[PDB]
Amino acid sequence: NLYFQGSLRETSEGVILSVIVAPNARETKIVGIDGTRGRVKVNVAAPPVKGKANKELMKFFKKLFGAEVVIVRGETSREKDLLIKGITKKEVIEKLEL
Ligand code: NA
Repeated sequence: NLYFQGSLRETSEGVILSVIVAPNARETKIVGIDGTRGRVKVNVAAPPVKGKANKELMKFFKKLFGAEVVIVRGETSREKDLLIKGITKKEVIEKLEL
């Protein structure tokens, strides 16, 4: 029963997916929804240093969506916004709900 609608918006350029990362994880994976923040809780299998969590986060979502993913907010924050270029909200929700 995970509802992603409060963590996404569809813009001129694609979809902005809003996440909150928890680093130091055994496995990169979606774990739930932070309804206070409107963000997907994502465990990231990387330490919080040297950009490594950013690289792993983008690798994971590029594979999931089959689209280019860039960080547009939160490069050095836990609360990161990911622009998935050229995609619709319907397609993103379908892939997140896998
Ligand atoms: Na929500």
